[PDB]
Amino acid sequence: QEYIGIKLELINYTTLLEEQREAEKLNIKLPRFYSNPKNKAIFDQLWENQVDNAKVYLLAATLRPETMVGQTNCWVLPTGRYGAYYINKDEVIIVSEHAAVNMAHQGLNNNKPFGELDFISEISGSDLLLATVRAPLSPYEQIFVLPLETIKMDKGTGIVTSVPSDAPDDYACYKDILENRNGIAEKYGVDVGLMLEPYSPLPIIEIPDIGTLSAVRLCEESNVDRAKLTQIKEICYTKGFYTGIMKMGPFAGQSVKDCKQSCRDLLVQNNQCIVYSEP
Repeated sequence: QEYIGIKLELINYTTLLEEQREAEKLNIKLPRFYSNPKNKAIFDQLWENQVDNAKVYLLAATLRPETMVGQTNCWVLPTGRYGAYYINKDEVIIVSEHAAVNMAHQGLNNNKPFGELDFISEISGSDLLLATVRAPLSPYEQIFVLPLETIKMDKGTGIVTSVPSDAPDDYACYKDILENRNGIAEKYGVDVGLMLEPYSPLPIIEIPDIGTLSAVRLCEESNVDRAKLTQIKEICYTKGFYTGIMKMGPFAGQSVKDCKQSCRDLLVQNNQCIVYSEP
Protein backbone atom coordinates (compact mmCIF):
# COMPACT_ATOMS: atom_id res chain seq x y z
CA GLN A 1 0.00 0.00 0.00
CA GLU A 2 1.13 3.52 -0.93
CA TYR A 3 0.84 6.41 1.51
CA ILE A 4 -0.23 9.84 0.29
CA GLY A 5 1.86 12.46 2.09
CA ILE A 6 -0.04 15.74 2.18
CA LYS A 7 2.15 18.84 1.95
CA LEU A 8 0.96 21.13 4.72
CA GLU A 9 2.77 24.40 4.05
CA LEU A 10 4.09 26.16 7.12
CA ILE A 11 2.92 29.71 6.45
CA ASN A 12 5.69 32.27 6.07
CA TYR A 13 4.38 35.49 7.58
CA THR A 14 7.53 37.36 6.58
CA THR A 15 7.01 36.69 2.86
CA LEU A 16 3.28 37.54 3.09
CA LEU A 17 4.11 40.88 4.74
CA GLU A 18 6.69 41.67 2.02
CA GLU A 19 4.01 40.88 -0.58
CA GLN A 20 1.00 42.55 1.08
CA ARG A 21 2.65 45.81 -0.06
CA GLU A 22 2.71 44.87 -3.79
CA ALA A 23 -11.38 50.94 7.24
CA GLU A 24 -10.20 51.19 10.88
CA LYS A 25 -9.31 54.81 10.01
CA LEU A 26 -12.98 55.36 10.92
CA ASN A 27 -13.18 54.14 14.56
CA ILE A 28 -14.33 50.63 13.66
CA LYS A 29 -12.20 48.02 15.45
CA LEU A 30 -10.83 44.91 13.73
CA PRO A 31 -8.00 42.37 14.09
CA ARG A 32 -4.46 43.66 13.48
CA PHE A 33 -2.50 41.68 10.87
CA TYR A 34 -2.15 38.20 12.36
CA SER A 35 1.26 36.56 12.84
CA ASN A 36 2.12 33.17 14.34
CA PRO A 37 5.21 33.17 16.62
CA LYS A 38 5.71 29.40 16.41
CA ASN A 39 6.10 29.71 12.62
CA LYS A 40 8.67 32.52 13.02
CA ALA A 41 10.75 30.51 15.52
CA ILE A 42 10.89 27.52 13.15
CA PHE A 43 12.04 29.83 10.32
CA ASP A 44 14.59 31.65 12.52
CA GLN A 45 16.08 28.26 13.43
CA LEU A 46 16.09 27.13 9.78
CA TRP A 47 17.85 30.40 8.87
CA GLU A 48 20.58 29.61 11.44
CA ASN A 49 21.11 26.32 9.56
CA GLN A 50 21.66 28.01 6.17
CA VAL A 51 18.31 27.25 4.51
CA ASP A 52 18.16 30.58 2.60
CA ASN A 53 14.60 31.04 1.28
CA ALA A 54 12.72 27.78 0.77
CA LYS A 55 9.17 26.48 1.02
CA VAL A 56 8.60 24.47 4.21
CA TYR A 57 5.98 21.70 4.53
CA LEU A 58 4.72 19.46 7.29
CA LEU A 59 4.12 16.09 5.62
CA ALA A 60 1.06 14.19 6.83
CA ALA A 61 0.37 10.66 5.62
CA THR A 62 -3.19 9.81 4.59
CA LEU A 63 -4.97 6.90 2.96
CA ARG A 64 -8.06 9.04 2.35
CA PRO A 65 -7.27 11.85 -0.13
CA GLU A 66 -10.99 12.48 -0.80
CA THR A 67 -11.45 13.77 2.77
CA MET A 68 -8.76 16.45 2.24
CA VAL A 69 -11.28 19.24 1.62
CA GLY A 70 -12.63 18.71 5.18
CA GLN A 71 -9.44 19.48 7.13
CA THR A 72 -9.98 21.59 10.25
CA ASN A 73 -6.49 21.14 11.69
CA CYS A 74 -3.64 18.63 11.88
CA TRP A 75 -1.92 16.59 14.61
CA VAL A 76 1.62 16.20 15.93
CA LEU A 77 2.96 14.29 18.93
CA PRO A 78 3.71 17.03 21.50
CA THR A 79 6.76 15.06 22.67
CA GLY A 80 7.72 13.78 19.21
CA ARG A 81 11.13 14.43 17.71
CA TYR A 82 10.84 15.52 14.09
CA GLY A 83 13.52 16.63 11.65
CA ALA A 84 13.81 19.15 8.84
CA TYR A 85 15.08 17.68 5.56
CA TYR A 86 15.54 18.59 1.90
CA ILE A 87 13.57 16.58 -0.68
CA ASN A 88 14.80 18.79 -3.53
CA LYS A 89 16.03 22.37 -4.05
CA ASP A 90 14.08 25.26 -2.50
CA GLU A 91 11.82 22.78 -0.63
CA VAL A 92 11.97 21.43 2.95
CA ILE A 93 9.75 18.85 4.65
CA ILE A 94 9.35 18.16 8.36
CA VAL A 95 8.74 14.51 9.25
CA SER A 96 9.70 11.77 11.68
CA GLU A 97 13.10 10.15 11.11
CA HIS A 98 11.26 6.89 10.44
CA ALA A 99 9.46 8.55 7.50
CA ALA A 100 12.61 10.26 6.18
CA VAL A 101 14.50 6.94 6.19
CA ASN A 102 11.62 5.12 4.41
CA MET A 103 11.64 7.99 1.91
CA ALA A 104 15.38 7.68 1.24
CA HIS A 105 15.03 4.00 0.22
CA GLN A 106 12.96 5.19 -2.77
CA GLY A 107 15.26 8.03 -3.89
CA LEU A 108 13.34 11.08 -2.70
CA ASN A 109 16.39 12.97 -1.34
CA ASN A 110 17.98 16.14 -2.70
CA ASN A 111 20.12 14.04 -5.11
CA LYS A 112 21.79 12.23 -2.17
CA PRO A 113 23.06 8.60 -2.42
CA PHE A 114 20.60 5.75 -1.73
CA GLY A 115 19.41 5.64 1.90
CA GLU A 116 21.18 8.84 2.99
CA LEU A 117 19.38 11.87 4.48
CA ASP A 118 19.68 15.58 3.69
CA PHE A 119 19.33 16.60 7.36
CA ILE A 120 19.08 20.31 8.22
CA SER A 121 18.02 20.62 11.86
CA GLU A 122 15.87 18.92 14.49
CA ILE A 123 12.31 20.08 15.18
CA SER A 124 10.45 19.10 18.37
CA GLY A 125 6.66 18.69 18.60
CA SER A 126 6.73 21.62 21.03
CA ASP A 127 8.05 23.88 18.26
CA LEU A 128 5.37 22.64 15.83
CA LEU A 129 2.46 22.88 18.25
CA LEU A 130 0.00 25.73 17.55
CA ALA A 131 1.70 26.61 14.24
CA THR A 132 -0.40 27.51 11.20
CA VAL A 133 -0.33 25.74 7.87
CA ARG A 134 -1.94 26.18 4.46
CA ALA A 135 -3.90 22.97 3.92
CA PRO A 136 -4.41 21.81 0.35
CA LEU A 137 -8.01 21.56 -0.96
CA SER A 138 -9.44 22.93 2.31
CA PRO A 139 -11.55 26.12 2.02
CA TYR A 140 -9.86 27.26 5.23
CA GLU A 141 -7.15 29.84 4.47
CA GLN A 142 -5.06 28.40 7.31
CA ILE A 143 -5.34 25.78 10.06
CA PHE A 144 -3.52 25.05 13.32
CA VAL A 145 -1.16 22.24 14.27
CA LEU A 146 -2.77 20.59 17.28
CA PRO A 147 -1.81 18.01 19.95
CA LEU A 148 -2.61 14.32 19.55
CA GLU A 149 -1.13 12.32 22.43
CA THR A 150 -1.64 8.91 20.77
CA ILE A 151 0.45 9.52 17.63
CA LYS A 152 2.99 6.76 16.91
CA MET A 153 6.33 7.99 15.54
CA ASP A 154 6.83 4.47 14.12
CA LYS A 155 3.87 4.74 11.72
CA GLY A 156 3.50 7.22 8.86
CA THR A 157 5.19 10.60 9.28
CA GLY A 158 4.20 11.36 12.88
CA ILE A 159 1.92 14.06 11.46
CA VAL A 160 -1.74 13.20 10.83
CA THR A 161 -4.54 15.05 9.00
CA SER A 162 -7.71 16.01 10.83
CA VAL A 163 -11.13 15.58 9.26
CA PRO A 164 -13.61 15.63 12.21
CA SER A 165 -16.69 15.27 9.99
CA ASP A 166 -15.59 11.83 8.82
CA ALA A 167 -13.03 10.46 11.28
CA PRO A 168 -14.49 9.72 14.79
CA ASP A 169 -11.07 9.76 16.49
CA ASP A 170 -10.32 13.13 14.87
CA TYR A 171 -13.68 14.42 16.14
CA ALA A 172 -13.24 13.06 19.68
CA CYS A 173 -9.89 14.81 20.14
CA TYR A 174 -11.14 17.93 18.37
CA LYS A 175 -14.14 18.10 20.74
CA ASP A 176 -11.92 17.36 23.76
CA ILE A 177 -9.80 20.44 22.92
CA LEU A 178 -12.84 22.62 22.13
CA GLU A 179 -14.47 22.13 25.55
CA ASN A 180 -11.16 21.96 27.44
CA ARG A 181 -11.93 18.41 28.60
CA ASN A 182 -9.90 17.64 31.75
CA GLY A 183 -7.98 20.90 31.24
CA ILE A 184 -6.37 19.63 28.04
CA ALA A 185 -6.60 22.88 26.05
CA GLU A 186 -4.91 24.87 28.84
CA LYS A 187 -2.22 22.22 29.29
CA TYR A 188 -0.98 22.87 25.73
CA GLY A 189 -1.71 26.62 25.68
CA VAL A 190 -4.46 26.42 23.08
CA ASP A 191 -6.37 29.58 22.31
CA VAL A 192 -9.65 27.76 21.58
CA GLY A 193 -11.56 30.74 20.10
CA LEU A 194 -8.80 31.42 17.55
CA MET A 195 -7.59 27.88 16.81
CA LEU A 196 -10.74 25.68 16.78
CA GLU A 197 -14.03 27.64 16.88
CA PRO A 198 -13.57 29.11 13.38
CA TYR A 199 -12.75 25.64 11.97
CA SER A 200 -15.90 23.60 12.42
CA PRO A 201 -16.25 20.15 10.79
CA LEU A 202 -17.32 20.30 7.14
CA PRO A 203 -20.17 18.45 5.31
CA ILE A 204 -17.81 16.95 2.70
CA ILE A 205 -19.40 13.53 2.31
CA GLU A 206 -23.03 12.45 2.51
CA ILE A 207 -23.66 8.89 3.56
CA PRO A 208 -27.26 7.90 2.64
CA ASP A 209 -29.16 6.79 5.77
CA ILE A 210 -26.88 8.94 7.97
CA GLY A 211 -26.15 12.34 6.39
CA THR A 212 -23.26 14.81 6.09
CA LEU A 213 -21.40 15.03 9.42
CA SER A 214 -21.46 11.27 9.93
CA ALA A 215 -18.64 10.93 12.45
CA VAL A 216 -20.23 13.80 14.39
CA ARG A 217 -23.84 12.45 14.17
CA LEU A 218 -22.85 8.94 15.24
CA CYS A 219 -20.52 10.26 17.95
CA GLU A 220 -23.19 12.60 19.37
CA GLU A 221 -26.13 10.17 19.14
CA SER A 222 -24.05 7.50 20.93
CA ASN A 223 -23.02 10.13 23.51
CA VAL A 224 -19.22 9.85 23.38
CA ASP A 225 -15.32 5.23 24.34
CA ARG A 226 -12.62 3.23 22.48
CA ALA A 227 -14.93 0.30 21.62
CA LYS A 228 -17.66 2.65 20.41
CA LEU A 229 -15.02 4.64 18.47
CA THR A 230 -13.76 1.56 16.60
CA GLN A 231 -17.38 0.71 15.80
CA ILE A 232 -18.24 4.14 14.34
CA LYS A 233 -14.89 4.30 12.48
CA GLU A 234 -15.95 1.01 10.88
CA ILE A 235 -19.26 2.46 9.66
CA CYS A 236 -17.74 5.76 8.54
CA TYR A 237 -14.84 4.26 6.59
CA THR A 238 -16.90 1.39 5.10
CA LYS A 239 -20.21 3.10 4.30
CA GLY A 240 -18.20 6.19 3.35
CA PHE A 241 -16.28 4.36 0.64
CA TYR A 242 -19.15 2.27 -0.77
CA THR A 243 -22.07 4.71 -0.50
CA GLY A 244 -20.43 8.10 0.22
CA ILE A 245 -21.09 11.03 -2.10
CA MET A 246 -18.87 14.09 -2.29
CA LYS A 247 -20.77 17.25 -1.38
CA MET A 248 -17.86 19.68 -1.39
CA GLY A 249 -14.68 20.18 -3.40
CA PRO A 250 -14.03 19.95 -7.16
CA PHE A 251 -15.69 16.54 -7.43
CA ALA A 252 -18.96 17.53 -5.75
CA GLY A 253 -21.77 15.23 -6.91
CA GLN A 254 -19.42 12.32 -7.60
CA SER A 255 -19.24 9.27 -5.30
CA VAL A 256 -16.35 8.48 -2.96
CA LYS A 257 -15.36 5.21 -4.70
CA ASP A 258 -15.18 6.87 -8.14
CA CYS A 259 -13.26 10.05 -7.28
CA LYS A 260 -10.83 8.58 -4.72
CA GLN A 261 -8.25 7.91 -7.47
CA SER A 262 -9.13 11.30 -8.98
CA CYS A 263 -8.41 13.38 -5.88
CA ARG A 264 -5.03 11.63 -5.70
CA ASP A 265 -4.15 12.81 -9.23
CA LEU A 266 -5.28 16.41 -8.60
CA LEU A 267 -3.06 16.56 -5.50
CA VAL A 268 -0.08 15.47 -7.62
CA GLN A 269 -0.84 18.03 -10.38
CA ASN A 270 -1.11 20.75 -7.75
CA ASN A 271 2.18 19.47 -6.28
CA GLN A 272 0.46 19.29 -2.90
CA CYS A 273 1.43 15.72 -2.08
CA ILE A 274 4.31 13.23 -2.10
CA VAL A 275 3.47 9.59 -2.82
CA TYR A 276 5.56 6.96 -1.02
CA SER A 277 5.50 3.40 0.41
CA GLU A 278 6.41 1.48 3.60
CA PRO A 279 6.61 -2.11 4.98
